Amino acid sequence: GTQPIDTVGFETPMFLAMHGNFPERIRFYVSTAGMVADGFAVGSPAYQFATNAFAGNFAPQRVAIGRMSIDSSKVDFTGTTNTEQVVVNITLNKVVKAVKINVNTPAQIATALADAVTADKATAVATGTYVTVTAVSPNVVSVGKGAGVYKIVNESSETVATVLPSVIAENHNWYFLATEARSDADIVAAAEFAKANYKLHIYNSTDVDAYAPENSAASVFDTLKSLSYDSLGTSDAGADVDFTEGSVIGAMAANDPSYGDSLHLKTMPGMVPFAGSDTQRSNAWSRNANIYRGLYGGGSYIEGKTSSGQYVDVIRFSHWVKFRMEESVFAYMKRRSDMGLSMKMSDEDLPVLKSVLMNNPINIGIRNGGILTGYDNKVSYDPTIIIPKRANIPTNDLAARILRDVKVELVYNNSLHYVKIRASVVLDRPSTNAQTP
Amino acid sequence: LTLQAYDPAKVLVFIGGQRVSGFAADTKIVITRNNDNISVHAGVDGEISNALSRDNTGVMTLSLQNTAKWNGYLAQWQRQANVTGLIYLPVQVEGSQGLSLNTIGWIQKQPDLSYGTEVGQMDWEIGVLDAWLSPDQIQGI
Amino acid sequence: LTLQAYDPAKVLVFIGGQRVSGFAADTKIVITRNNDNISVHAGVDGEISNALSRDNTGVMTLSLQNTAKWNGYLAQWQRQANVTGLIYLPVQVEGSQGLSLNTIGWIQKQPDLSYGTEVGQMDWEIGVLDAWLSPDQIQGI
Amino acid sequence: NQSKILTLQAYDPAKVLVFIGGQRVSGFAADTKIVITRNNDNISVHAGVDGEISNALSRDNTGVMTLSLQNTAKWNGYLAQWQRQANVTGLIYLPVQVEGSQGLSLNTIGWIQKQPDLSYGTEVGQMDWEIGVLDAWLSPDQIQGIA
Amino acid sequence: PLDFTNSDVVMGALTKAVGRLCLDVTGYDVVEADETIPKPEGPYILVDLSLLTPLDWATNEVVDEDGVVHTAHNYTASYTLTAYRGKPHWALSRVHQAFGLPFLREKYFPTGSPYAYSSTSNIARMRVPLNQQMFENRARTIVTFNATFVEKDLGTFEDIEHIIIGIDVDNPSGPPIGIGADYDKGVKPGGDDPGLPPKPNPPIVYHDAIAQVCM
Amino acid sequence: PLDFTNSDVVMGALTKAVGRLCLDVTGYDVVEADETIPKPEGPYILVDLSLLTPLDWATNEVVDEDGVVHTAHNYTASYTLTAYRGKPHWALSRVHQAFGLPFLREKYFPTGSPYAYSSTSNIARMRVPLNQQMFENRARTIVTFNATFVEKDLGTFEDIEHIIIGIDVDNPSGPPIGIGADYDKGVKPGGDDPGLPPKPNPPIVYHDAIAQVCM
Repeated sequence: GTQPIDTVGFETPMFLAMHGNFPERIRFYVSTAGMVADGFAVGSPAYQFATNAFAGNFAPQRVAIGRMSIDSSKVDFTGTTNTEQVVVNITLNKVVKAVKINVNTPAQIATALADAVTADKATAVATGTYVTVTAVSPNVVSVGKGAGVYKIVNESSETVATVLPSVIAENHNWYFLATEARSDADIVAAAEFAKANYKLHIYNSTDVDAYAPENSAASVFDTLKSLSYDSLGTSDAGADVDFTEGSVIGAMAANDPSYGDSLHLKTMPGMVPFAGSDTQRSNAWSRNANIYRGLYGGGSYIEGKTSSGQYVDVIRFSHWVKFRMEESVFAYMKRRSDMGLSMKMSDEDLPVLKSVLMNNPINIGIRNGGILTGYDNKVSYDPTIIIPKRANIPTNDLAARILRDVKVELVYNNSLHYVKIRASVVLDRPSTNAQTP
Repeated sequence: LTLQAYDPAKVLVFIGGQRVSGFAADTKIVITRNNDNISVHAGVDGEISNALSRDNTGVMTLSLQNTAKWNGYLAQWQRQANVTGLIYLPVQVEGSQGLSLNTIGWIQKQPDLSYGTEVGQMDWEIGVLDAWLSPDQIQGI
Repeated sequence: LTLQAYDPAKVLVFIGGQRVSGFAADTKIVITRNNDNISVHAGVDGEISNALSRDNTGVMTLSLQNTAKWNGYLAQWQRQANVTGLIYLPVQVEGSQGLSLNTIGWIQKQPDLSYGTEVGQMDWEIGVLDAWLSPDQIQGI
Repeated sequence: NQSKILTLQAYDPAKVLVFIGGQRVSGFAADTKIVITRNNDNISVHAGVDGEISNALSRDNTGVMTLSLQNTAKWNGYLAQWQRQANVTGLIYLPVQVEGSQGLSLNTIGWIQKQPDLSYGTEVGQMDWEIGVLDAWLSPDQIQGIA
Repeated sequence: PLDFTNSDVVMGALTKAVGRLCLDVTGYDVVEADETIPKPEGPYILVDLSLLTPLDWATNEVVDEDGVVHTAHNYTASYTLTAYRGKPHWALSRVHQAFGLPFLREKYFPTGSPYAYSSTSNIARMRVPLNQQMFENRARTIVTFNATFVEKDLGTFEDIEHIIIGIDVDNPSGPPIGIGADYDKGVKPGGDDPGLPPKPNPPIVYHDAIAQVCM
Repeated sequence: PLDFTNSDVVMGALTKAVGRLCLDVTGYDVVEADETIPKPEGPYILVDLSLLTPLDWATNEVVDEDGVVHTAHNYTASYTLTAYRGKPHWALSRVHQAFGLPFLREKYFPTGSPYAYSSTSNIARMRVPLNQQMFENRARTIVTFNATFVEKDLGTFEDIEHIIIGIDVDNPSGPPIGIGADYDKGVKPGGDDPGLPPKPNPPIVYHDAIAQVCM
């Protein structure tokens, strides 16, 4: 029973964070200041994602944040090295704090972090490589990144495959999908929900099996490849601490698919250039794990392919056409019914759908260049609309008051990615038919 | 297999989304183009070269009885556009058996209104921004 | 709910405040504009741009029997204005079912007067300073 | 073709505003309202015997602006007074501005360069006032999307 | 509930309208052709609906509340008048001029009525022998009226409650992508989402400076 | 196997289409001119196919699978309607307006049908004496319809299986060179020669450089 989104929703991205800062299941913001007011700690996951999303060239106007019941955080130094003042930002019930640990080994740093016991409500529990922070029933705690080399991890009693059906029921006016959980089960559940609700799933992973040799691997990229979904995946080193899905979305949220524009070379502020070697790049390209290569002193995305090998822009264009046609038909049918002139099921009224559909969804694409037109061979690329006649409508469909088998056809006008040249240098230059072929 | 007979009552005109009604007797509409398809340049010795026409506007006449309710709508649309600057509306035509048409267009000139002893007629001039006829409705093309 | 029938006798013309009377048979009046609504400039490659018309004058013909008492009034008004320089008078038209009109205007040219064996006709040319028709009297617009 | 409509809103000539000295001009002629021209081309080319080419940048950017008004217009009076004002007192300059409804604008200072030819006949005449503009760089500011 | 006046009502009332105006102007007595009676005494007029002409294409369509359609057509009805004694030619002429008198028309042809007067034909005076002894004076004319007839349809078609559209986007990177679109009567595309926040109207406050600049 | 509906079917079905619409609108009873019966009781309508006009040159040709040809011609059939009692002029008028009602037409004149309505003539009301006692009310009108008639040929010509062409090339170096050319139904000019090798599509591979130049 998927209800349709509208134009504003087509740009709104949703991030499924863990927190308890508001009672609702979802809220919308137009800047990080509102989230700060709601008690999100600077450097917290949702804050980072919102900053990245607003920091893009094609940034969206509003960002939606979901809620998943939080249980307890973690400040993990395991496997890290630190020779700098470690700092952690903590917000407690609208009270904002800062924590400082000087300089030494990660275990010593973690133990010394237990000093976060003053002016508190909340509790801190060191464990030799990480500190587990747990709040108390009435207290609310937000823990955010600072200057230290550490990653913040959250845990919850819920699961995505059960939280999402609540968020969508609460509100459905959003298109992109993202999550904080990074387990394979959570990622696959998100992909399966998104593919069923016609939403684009995005995710960043740091697993080295993306680099692993093509001969064999068992990474989430490979699982999605096998299942043949459309989730857009990318491999980044800093994903687990920066949630760069926001940066990815910020480079594609605002440009409409009517231009047929792709994602091949767009700069994404906040991302960190890929570091592996050319063999690793070749390996990754096989799994459809897009990378952010740094070239000629700048950063550039690479080829934006989905899990099943298809390009992202074709999928997005098809979805845009779907939503635009839905909206246009609803608008026209509602205007017709505002007057006492409702559209009847007769041959004197049915054809008008041709112009109604030509106007809003299709003609804009033909104008802007996303739809190919012209002549091929013995075929033409012009979009076509076919509508049935009253004689062909089944009596059961007449009784149910439903119209079926309205068909449309188009051609997509893809963009260019690669170029090859055959230059030649010579010290000099060397049949004369001169007859028209 | 029964071949169609030309049904004058199934010739439809949709302007802006609605269907026009209230035509005068005889010709309901007339469609005419403005320019020739190809321009031929002929040399002194007989060499011939052709140029393709890139101006495809047309004109469609619309005969309505002066008591038709659709005169008011066109009069309102005409004056509205002269102020706002938005002049285009979708135009679509159908044929019982004939050549259809589906483009955008605008009201070009105000017809001539005359009053007498019998219900008269008004002939509107609707400009159409493309004038290519289509074989959609031909039974067998 | 009874729909109107076109009543030729309720087509009214008010010039200067009074009502005209004494028309000749057939067409009592005719209203025609002078210029096209929009001017279209078409480029070499097919780009199209439009311009809005800012000259909206029209012309209204008025058929009167040469024995009508209203010929004298128009003849007097015409000569008076040629001397004083005051040429404008209000003009208003109504339709039993049709498009009205309400502007100012002036007598443009002197008609042609001919004498014979039967009561003739004179067709005055009244310029109207705006020619937008109105749906006021349409029953349902 | 409808995919190449160069103007989605009809070009209404009445949107073109002209302000001289801070008052809006009115009472224009039949066909053309204004014309803006330069006097000197942008750069000078000095080509040598063997093909050496070098270019220079101009520093005279003055232009001329023509303003067509019906000879029965009231604004003829304001310009006629202004001429004598400047001839005696020596204050010639006056701000000038133009609004490019769907084109190029202009905003500079100018002065009355010459007075037109006044003619009386059987039809209402016309006047072509020349408002020399000190600097004549057209501005695209009215156009959106200029990156 | 959206009722009207069909053709039968208009057509029958037009005769009586002509009948009353003839009686009220000429002072003669009136009779129709519908049923025959022994010839009255004194001058009198005979009314007949000789002919009726249709106009091909309907001028208006009125849709009932439930969807039924009422169509309106223009017509022209011609009545043949005959005056049988006295000065018949004088009698008919006064009927003609009656249509030019404003107050008299308003009684029987009020503004908005479904019929109107159009024109008149030549009035011919005739002498007819009777019993081979006497010549009787008579006259004849044809008066043409305008009219408008309305009729009601016999049903309606079903409404469009649900629309299903199939879409196929041909592309070169793979096989065509199939995707569908749907519409439902009460399902808004955006649900009831509040949308973006509006730009607030600032409250009305006092200002000291006519024009203030602050950096 | 490629069958159709010849003229006889269309012509006979057009009468019944008119008959049902007259019955379903006016409420009167209907009768044709084909066979005579004692005059019915109550108001009724009489239908007659007075005239039929052809259009000279065929508009379409449909070729059977085996080559037989079916030709289609446009026509125009005129029907004379007469209503005999009650208010006949009212009855005929409602028939005229019926063709403007959408739902009512669809029952009997569905889209794609081989006949359609064109126009109507003036409706004349008449009074006819009977037995020298009474005047009977009547009316008359002519309704013009469009139609299309299809007929099937009586055979076909033989196909062209073999073509022989003689060629003579006059030249100055000697006598004209005679040479022949031939065609056969299944003999391709080139047999089944594969032709030149095609230009291969390179396989899809990974590229490190966006734009690479190699000498």
